[PDB]
Amino acid sequence: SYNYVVTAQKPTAVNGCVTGHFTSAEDLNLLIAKNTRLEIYVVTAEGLRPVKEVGMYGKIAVMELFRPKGESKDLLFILTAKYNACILEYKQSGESIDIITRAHGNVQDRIGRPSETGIIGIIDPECRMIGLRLYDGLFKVIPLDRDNKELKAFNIRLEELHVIDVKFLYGCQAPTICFVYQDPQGRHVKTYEVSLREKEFNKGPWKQENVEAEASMVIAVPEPFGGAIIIGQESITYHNGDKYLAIAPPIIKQSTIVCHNRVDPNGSRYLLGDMEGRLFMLLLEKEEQMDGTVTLKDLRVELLGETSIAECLTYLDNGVVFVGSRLGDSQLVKLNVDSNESYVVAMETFTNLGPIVDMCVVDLERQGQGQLVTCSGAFKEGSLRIIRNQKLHIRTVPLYESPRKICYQEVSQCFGVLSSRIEVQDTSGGTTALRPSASTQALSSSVSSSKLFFGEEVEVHNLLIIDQHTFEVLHAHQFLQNEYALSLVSCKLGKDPNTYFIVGTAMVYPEEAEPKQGRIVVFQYSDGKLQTVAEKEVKGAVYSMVEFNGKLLASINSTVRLYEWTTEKELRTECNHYNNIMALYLKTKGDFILVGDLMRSVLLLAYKPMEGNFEEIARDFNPNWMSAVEILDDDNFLGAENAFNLFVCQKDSAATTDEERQHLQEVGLFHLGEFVNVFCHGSLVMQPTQGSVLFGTVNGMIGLVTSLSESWYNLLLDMQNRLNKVIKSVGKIEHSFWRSFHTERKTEPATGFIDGDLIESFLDISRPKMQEVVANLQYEATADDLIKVVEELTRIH
Amino acid sequence: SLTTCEVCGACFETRKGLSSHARSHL
Amino acid sequence: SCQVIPVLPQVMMILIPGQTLPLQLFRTFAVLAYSAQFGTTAEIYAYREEQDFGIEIVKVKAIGRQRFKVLELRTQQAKVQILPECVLPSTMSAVQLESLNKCQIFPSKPVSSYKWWQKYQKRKFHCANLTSWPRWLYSLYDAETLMDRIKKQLREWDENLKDDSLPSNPIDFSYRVAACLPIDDVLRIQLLKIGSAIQRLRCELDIMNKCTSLCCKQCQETEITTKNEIFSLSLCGPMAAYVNPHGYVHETLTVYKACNLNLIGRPSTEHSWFPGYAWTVAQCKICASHIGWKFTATKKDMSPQKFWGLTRSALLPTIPD
Ligand SMILES: CCN1CCCC[C@@H]1[C@@H](C)Oc1ccc2c(c1)CN([C@H]1CCC(=O)NC1=O)C2=O
Ligand SMILES: [Zn+2]
Ligand SMILES: [Zn+2]
Repeated sequence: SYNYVVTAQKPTAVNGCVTGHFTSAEDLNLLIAKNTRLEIYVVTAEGLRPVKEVGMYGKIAVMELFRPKGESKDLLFILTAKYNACILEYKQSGESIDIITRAHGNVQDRIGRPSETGIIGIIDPECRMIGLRLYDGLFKVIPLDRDNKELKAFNIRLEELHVIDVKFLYGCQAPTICFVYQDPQGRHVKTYEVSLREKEFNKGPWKQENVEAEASMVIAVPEPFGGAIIIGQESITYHNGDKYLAIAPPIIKQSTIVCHNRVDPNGSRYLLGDMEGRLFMLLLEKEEQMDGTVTLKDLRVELLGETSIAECLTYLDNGVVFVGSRLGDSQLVKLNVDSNESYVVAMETFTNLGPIVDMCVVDLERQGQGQLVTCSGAFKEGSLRIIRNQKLHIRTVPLYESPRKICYQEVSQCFGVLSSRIEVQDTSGGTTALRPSASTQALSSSVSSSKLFFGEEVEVHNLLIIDQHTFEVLHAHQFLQNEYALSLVSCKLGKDPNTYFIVGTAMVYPEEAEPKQGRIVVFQYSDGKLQTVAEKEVKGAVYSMVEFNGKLLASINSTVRLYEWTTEKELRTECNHYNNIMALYLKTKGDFILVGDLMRSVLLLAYKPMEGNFEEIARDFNPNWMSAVEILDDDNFLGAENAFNLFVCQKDSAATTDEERQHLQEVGLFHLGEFVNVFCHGSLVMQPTQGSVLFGTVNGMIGLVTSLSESWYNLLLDMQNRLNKVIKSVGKIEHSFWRSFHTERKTEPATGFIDGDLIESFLDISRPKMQEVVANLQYEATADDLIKVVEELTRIH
Repeated sequence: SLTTCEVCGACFETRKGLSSHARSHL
Repeated sequence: SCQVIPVLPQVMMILIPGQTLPLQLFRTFAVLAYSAQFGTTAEIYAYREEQDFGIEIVKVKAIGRQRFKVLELRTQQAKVQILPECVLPSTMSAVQLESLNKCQIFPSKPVSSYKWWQKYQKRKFHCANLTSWPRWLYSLYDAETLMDRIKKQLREWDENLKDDSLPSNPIDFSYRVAACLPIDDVLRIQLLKIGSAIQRLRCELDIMNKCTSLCCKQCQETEITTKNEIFSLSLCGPMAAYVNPHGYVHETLTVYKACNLNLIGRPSTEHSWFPGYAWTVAQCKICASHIGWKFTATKKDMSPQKFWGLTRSALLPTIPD
């Protein structure tokens, strides 16, 4: 069909942060990369002052500020995931604020294997070139000798193929890169002198070797010291010619360091953070000589405290540090000199909906509006977010453990949430907890006793009963050892009137790759106590469960089973359907069943009640990673696939021969730019366009998909083409290229979709421009016609 | 004798006994 | 692009890409798979001349190259478009965190270990908590993991090295396993139609984990042997292509114990494929279809004393109920 996608909530996860002088030479700015959004702040003695927030037609993969020789203020370089590079500049002409594009280009090469270590963008400290590591064995060099508006570049052959991290070195005669590469002999450190005239690499200043087997970070030490700091798994080494220092503090071996940032401009203090959310201070002791040569004396590491698991880290000024996080809330932390007992004291926290791994729409106030409850965060950042509309109101319920799945039960006036807590194998013999989480502070705990069947961390799965008003952990039922709860549904089955909490689990042992045994446990929670009302043991993993017309439709590995609810309150195997694919995604509408595995194998089944079994209708098998699926109507199916794409396939209309009706022809292709995890039929308003489907992403972005008539689609499509002419692209990136279906092998234009974000931006353009996009546009038409239809398109979120 | 099957090498002592085996190959 | 390629006018077996195959005799051609809409490009190259003084026997051989889907035939010539190899990126590359991008290359394994794959899973599929699926589910779609799982079962059949013997490229590893499994003609055709190597590896593992029983293709239900009895006596694996005195090719799977068979005649040693073993034709006890031969050791020191060699074309893998 024809669909319309609009961003209801901007991506909230921070993936990049830099400090510089972007707005003016006298301002200390803090730039934040939020996937497609770029936020500009100015650091004040009080905190952060918002300046400008722009939206790019790309996924910001690189973001670095730099000051070329002869520039009044800093310049910004951004490289998108689609290899759109651009150089930007802040312009404030009176009261108008505009981000202009100085240079722009697509630094993509048709040949080349994208390195497993991702895109790396480094700039020479003396601002001579922009080094890019996009593909293995190739080092793109964009010279910055001014007037390079098209961003012309040239590649240099890299003898080393597996490059972990690369940065430019300070205080050198010629541009010098420092990188860590992996070979059969292990991980090493090497340096190359870049010569832009000969367009080749030259022998670097120092060539050491055998660094830590898990060395993963290179830090360029400023001019006073020079050289590079190589942060590994358990050792921090300093390399600068013949001056080799290596400290292995036991405080850091406990976790892996994942972010670093320079504090003072001379590189004396460093701020490193690990996966567990701890903040460190790398103090490199110095020693000056009689001729003034400052030589590094020692390397110190001091644990400052605990932040909200840092993705990026940046020091602002006067103790204040911005902690950008993808897993949890970003925050501002003050670094006090005295221990409070933790030198880290919070200042201001910013909500982060991402990652959203499951959600549900509930109209608690019975007003048809609807509150969105989402499983957000992970590990100690696990939380429950309630989003209700007009602005967005967000309730943050911290769980301190990973929430996985969620569903709602109205009769019990509470939510059921599948979650997981990480305990550590203590020496006595059990599993001690890491921190008190939701599964540990419940009002009443219980364990499973079905009995139907040394130091490493192990997952502990619990079913949570969370009140719909106070969000209190009323119950916390712990599942069996080595049992992984995968499915959770709440419904009434058969003729029974009671509403049950049904959980599908899998018995996963590290030695057995494919699970051959699982459980479908039926619970009842209402009477204030959680007791088990019979369970059905299956021979595989229960990936998905749904309520199928009074019965229970489950997915056991490669089998879609239909269970009945007998008078004795037990599940009875009615009929089965065995597939060649693993039944991961299970969605139903009426008597139709939508099946899907992780590889975009779209299967369609229908329950034939006259016989009692299902029959396959159509299928569409195209190898590609698939993250979510949803039924639009009886002959249209939505899905999210690699890379950051949305797609719609339909049941063929010209069904004359049995070979055409057995195929789901793909009709919709769209590059969303986000990774959808959950699809939810619902709405956040209290209601033209048919259908309303919400989805949650890894970056926290929540969007909406709605269907359109062919007449309405062609109308908005022509308007979408004309809005592109009048709306400025931040990096001069073409919208159709940004929304073009992007995969590693194929690249196709966007079809069957309309970008609601672009359509809604029509109301923000000047009146003359409105009369320009309506020139020769008819369902002629006036500007006042479109202003009344786009305003209605805003009345859906 | 040369009344053996060329496909598997089964030795039959009659001309007819081998023609019956020839059917078991197709 | 497409190609104008000739057709092999006398081909019976379907050739897998990367499979060498002697042929029954009565520079790139097409070998169709008649059920009839698919095929594979084979390369007849052999000018082989073995040297036994005065007699230089000339053996002919073909090797599979590319897959294709037939468009139309014209007598024999065939215009056909080559089916591409669908190579997919890592499952976590979509959701890989930029901070974890640097810590994505893993040091190598001390080849002998079983606990190494535990840390391999924690690292490679760490960002699975950002998605709605567990760590172990993504391992079921990891080509490198699938290859080791297949290699584990193949080492139980053949007692040969684990190094360069098996290719590391998954698209080559998948095609290699397809030409080694003792599977019937329709299963080989079904694997050729598969585009993704990950799907091919997943199904080859499914065939090994489900289709344990091997039965007569003619009479369907008649268990001849199981996967447990499979072993390798010929240094070139448990199933190697042999040619009889008259030029018939037999992909003979060697098993320890086979059942439900009838022996025709007395043991003979003429042209025995396994030196020191007396072959005797074996037939199905229900439909009398030729399933293979029984080899008995002439001397008493040989080990094993008795074993069976079943031709691949006469077998049908089935899933026990
Ligand atoms: C050269 C003498 N010859 C030719 C003229 C007719 C009489 C005579 C017959 C007996 O010849 C044969 C015809 C077919 C087969 C075999 C010999 C042996 N054999 C397989 C058996 C298993 C094995 O281990 N190796 C094999 O080769 C056959 O399929
Ligand atoms: Zn015969
Ligand atoms: Zn038989």
